[PDB]
Amino acid sequence: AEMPWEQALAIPVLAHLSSTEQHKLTQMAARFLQQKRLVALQGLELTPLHQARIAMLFCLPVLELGIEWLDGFHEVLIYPAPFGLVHNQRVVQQQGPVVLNWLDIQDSFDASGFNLVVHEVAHKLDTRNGDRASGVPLIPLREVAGWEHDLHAAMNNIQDEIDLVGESAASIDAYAATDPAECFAVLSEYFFSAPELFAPRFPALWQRFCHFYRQDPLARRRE
Ligand SMILES: [Cl-]
Ligand SMILES: [Cl-]
Ligand SMILES: [Zn+2]
Repeated sequence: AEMPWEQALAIPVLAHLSSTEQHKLTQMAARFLQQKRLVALQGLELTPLHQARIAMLFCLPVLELGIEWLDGFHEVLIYPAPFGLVHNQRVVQQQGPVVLNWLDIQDSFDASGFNLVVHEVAHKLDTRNGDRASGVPLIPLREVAGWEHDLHAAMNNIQDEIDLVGESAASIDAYAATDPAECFAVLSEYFFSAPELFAPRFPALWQRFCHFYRQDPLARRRE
């Protein structure tokens, strides 16, 4: 009968939401499931708990933006397992389904920095204008120059760290230095899953993300 929403919420990435935020996320996730299909492929079977959690992850980055920011897709295709040279090629080609895999979704529940759902949502936010993926989501025109400035500076800063300490030890996943679209998506993963690594390191860009997402995940870890 009922979806197991309360249980669904009990995962690390969602653990610091206020009770208000948890109830609002639950309503949006319920609406998500009304409006979009989660299509499990190749024999994968997703339980109501899994379905509920996946919906809530999709809704997290748009909690204060609204479900209409996810209008760029009708379906989500979920493979059991993973199959990013072709990934980024695909990214910069848009109404297509979001494509995920279950192994990476399960990792997306923890508070590690990695979140494939948030990553893919970020790409949809970047292209919501109908524009090609540029690492810049829908923001006022006067801010674009400054956004791109701060984004590209962060990308070079990530490359500098990779050159100094190596890929394995780098503070932000090295994939962020790939290109601006990937930088936005990877830093969006940190914004929600590991804000403590983002905010101190890129204060100007952090402020821009807070204002764009209308959320402050670091402050939320305070009460
Ligand atoms: Cl269940
Ligand atoms: Cl968090
Ligand atoms: Zn990507």
